[PDB]
Amino acid sequence: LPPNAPACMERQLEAARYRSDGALLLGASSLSGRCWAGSLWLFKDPCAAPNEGFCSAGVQTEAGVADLTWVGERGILVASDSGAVELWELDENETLIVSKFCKYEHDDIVSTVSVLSSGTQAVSGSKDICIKVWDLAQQVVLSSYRAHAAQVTCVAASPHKDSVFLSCSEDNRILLWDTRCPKPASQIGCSAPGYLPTSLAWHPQQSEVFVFGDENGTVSLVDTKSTSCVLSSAVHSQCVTGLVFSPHSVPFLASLSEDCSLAVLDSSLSELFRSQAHRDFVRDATWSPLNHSLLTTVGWDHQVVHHVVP
Amino acid sequence: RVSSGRDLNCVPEIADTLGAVAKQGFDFLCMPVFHPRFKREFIQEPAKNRPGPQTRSDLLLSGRDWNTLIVGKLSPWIRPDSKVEKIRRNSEAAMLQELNFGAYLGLPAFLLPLNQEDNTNLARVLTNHIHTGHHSSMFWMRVPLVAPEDLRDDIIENAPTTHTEEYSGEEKTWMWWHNFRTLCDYSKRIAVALEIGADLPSNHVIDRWLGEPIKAAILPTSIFLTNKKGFPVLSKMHQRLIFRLLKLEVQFIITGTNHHSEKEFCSYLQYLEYLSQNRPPPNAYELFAKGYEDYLQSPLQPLMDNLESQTYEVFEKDPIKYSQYQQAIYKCLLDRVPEEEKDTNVQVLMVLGAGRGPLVNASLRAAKQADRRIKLYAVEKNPNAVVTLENWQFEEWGSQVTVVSSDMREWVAPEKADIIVSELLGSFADNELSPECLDGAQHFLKDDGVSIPGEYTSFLAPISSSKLYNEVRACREKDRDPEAQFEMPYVVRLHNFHQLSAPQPCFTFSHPNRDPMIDNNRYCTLEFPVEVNTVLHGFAGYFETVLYQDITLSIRPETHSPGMFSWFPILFPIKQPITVREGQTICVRFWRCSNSKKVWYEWAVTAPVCSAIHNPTGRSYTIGL
Ligand SMILES: CSC[C@H]1O[C@@H](n2cnc3c(N)ncnc32)[C@H](O)[C@@H]1O
Ligand SMILES: [Cl-]
Repeated sequence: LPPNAPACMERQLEAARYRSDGALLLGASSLSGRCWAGSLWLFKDPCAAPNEGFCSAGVQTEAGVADLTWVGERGILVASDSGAVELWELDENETLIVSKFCKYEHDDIVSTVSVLSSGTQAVSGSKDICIKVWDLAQQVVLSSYRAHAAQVTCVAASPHKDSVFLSCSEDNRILLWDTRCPKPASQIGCSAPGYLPTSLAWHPQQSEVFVFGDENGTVSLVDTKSTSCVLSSAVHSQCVTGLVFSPHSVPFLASLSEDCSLAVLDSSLSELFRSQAHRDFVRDATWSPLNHSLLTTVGWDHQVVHHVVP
Repeated sequence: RVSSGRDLNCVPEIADTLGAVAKQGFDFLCMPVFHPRFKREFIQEPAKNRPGPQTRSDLLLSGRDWNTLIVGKLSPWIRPDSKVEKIRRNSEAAMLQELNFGAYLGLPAFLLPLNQEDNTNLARVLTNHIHTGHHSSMFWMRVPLVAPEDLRDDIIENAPTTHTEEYSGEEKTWMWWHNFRTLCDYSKRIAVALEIGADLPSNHVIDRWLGEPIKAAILPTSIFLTNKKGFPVLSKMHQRLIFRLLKLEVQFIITGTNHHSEKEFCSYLQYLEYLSQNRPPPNAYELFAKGYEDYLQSPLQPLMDNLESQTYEVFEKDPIKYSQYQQAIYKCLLDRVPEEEKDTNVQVLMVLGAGRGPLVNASLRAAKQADRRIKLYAVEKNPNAVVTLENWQFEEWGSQVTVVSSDMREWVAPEKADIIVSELLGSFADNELSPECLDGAQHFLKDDGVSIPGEYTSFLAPISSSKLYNEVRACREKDRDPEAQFEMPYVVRLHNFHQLSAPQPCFTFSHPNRDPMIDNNRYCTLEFPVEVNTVLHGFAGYFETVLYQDITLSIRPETHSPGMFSWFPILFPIKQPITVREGQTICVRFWRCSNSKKVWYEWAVTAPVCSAIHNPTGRSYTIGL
């Protein structure tokens, strides 16, 4: 265990993120037993995880970690059940992780986060139903949006725009946002209102394209221009918790679910791979920057699996 | 002062947390029994065979701790009413497990939400849990004053908020509760935890919840104005509400992070204690009526039964009523005996129903004030009280007072009387049979004779109280008609309730009754205009009496004799609650019926729908002659 790095990793690993260099960021929470809290970790070697003995850095958060995000190379932003968003700073030699800022602005659990195209700002999703606009630099909340009528599930920022982000909520609304418009939020859905929206991924290339996964395990393909759902497929036996796009030229879409299964989808929503390796809840996914055909999956089974994608 | 708790959706260490909240002054904690993000699968491998432990252990707190300080919270992921089979099955199983664990720990209450309209399967499942074992662990339903959907910000271009009036629509939150409750056949264990929002709704919406079973007010930190000095404070209007809720004695809860960051959580709590101690003191009435709030008692029948010592004791501890009685006689004397006739004319004054002699004493104070001469009879059938009277007459009253130990209908008087005086009146004026008693004694009144009281009138008002409806339903007894509870009046300090219309007179009687064919039998039709959506559970009763001229007594809340606590209101329940809508008239019909043997009331609601005729033929309830 490196300095400020505890022995045990909490069993429930909620986050799996790969830096440019191929470092692995793991955040995990304790959802069971007496101590109900969260951790932060670093794996300068990819396949060293989940063993803390080979980890380069780590720390413990006051509370659990529902969602975590990279802020470039140094910073890490947290969705804490505490009802706080918090930032921790990585070390110069990257040996330790120390809390930059911790602000209790949400009134309930903080469920989802994404950082803006700038990386100078971010947006948060809480079960208080509110979505907030953050100055990472000034460490404050310029805007509070109460668009939704239920708890907020996912908030995905536009890759290419600092004013545009998607939001999905249990109120069976998916929102496209432009901070610029006086009514920022704009409701987008298929023909008929359907099963709940659970997972959001913006397309890397085409900033007019996004995908949503329902609670029914049907992943859907959304064109904002026509604002009409062209294509959807039945991938998962259960709720689609996560949707991640590969770095590849024409990308690959990674679909993760509470059915404890993973699949990777082609551009026409057609499944190339099916992996039953995880024995519990598959939480997060990142693609190997270095070996682009490699995929890194976590779950509550404390299992870290590395994937060779065909 | 004010019982209060702190709601939280995050507890790393139950040990650490609990001390903190208590340090700050919180009587109780509301927290998850399983982690709110910790979602479980009950049917599908592999995650069905997830290895335990499924939560933290009971050992971490004293049984006493669990019993007194923890309120459980259903995990938010559990949605029994999901459109998707798999989620509905899993939430069914998860809700049972969580609820089952609450009871394992002996938690005093458990919080479940009404945050959408269709909560049918949820009610079904809870109802099952309730009909499994015999426990007293309450269930608090989390319902907002205002639906989250009608409190969104109008920042959605394609789906704007409708700024049209929604009278019916802003009451949607109550319909949520009403249905859930009704599916659950009004279990006494299911009460309301009423989430108060940023923006209070229209007063009419708040008017809904008056008589509902509310154990909790939930206040998010989001609703707290900040004073100049940075203190957490509440709208003038929120204060009126909090003041109202204190009167209903509820347990104030606090949810949300400490926005007033340059202060302890005590800041919030302090305001409530601050408002509480700043409320007016309890008046004399309010002191007397302390524990008797929505307490159902059988109406007294001092005709067919003999009142206990301590019964008479307390009922004489009403100074105002006897002041009023004294004064009525004071005025009658001066009006009957000219000052020239003062020593030539002594008046024959007969107390009919004397008990232990406060009215006789007041009859005496009346003469000393009005300086005229009065011959006293004390007629009383309870021979136990007659003991107190003949002990007084021997010691103090002397031969001025002839104690007559008999029924006023029996006693053959040596002489006719100038004035007859009586306190033979129930909470519905005539329910002790004051009319029949004084009708039988009227033959021994001089033709110019006065009665105090000269007249009385009952009044009736439609009410909504699911709490009293539940309390009445509870009064079932074995070896009696399973619905006798509903066909009988109860005296009660009506408290958790809503009067749907102002009172109207029901029955009136005048004494003496010079009527050629005296009949105390009555049929009356009443129409009560209602202007909110509401549910009728029964009809409150009060009365007014004329002692003499301008001297009078009333338990009618508009004309209420002030300080006079001698009579609590009466309640005529109905078997089946009747939905009423804004605009509609409640039509009630009341019959007073008699035998040689007994007198009784019957009643029917004839609009906006019909009720069954209640107490038909005095089957469930009568008053002995
Ligand atoms: C003060 S409560 C009424 C009192 O009047 C007495 N009372 C009621 N009815 C009669 C009656 N018919 N004759 C004599 N006393 C009565 C009761 O025993 C009681 O003490
Ligand atoms: Cl009383």
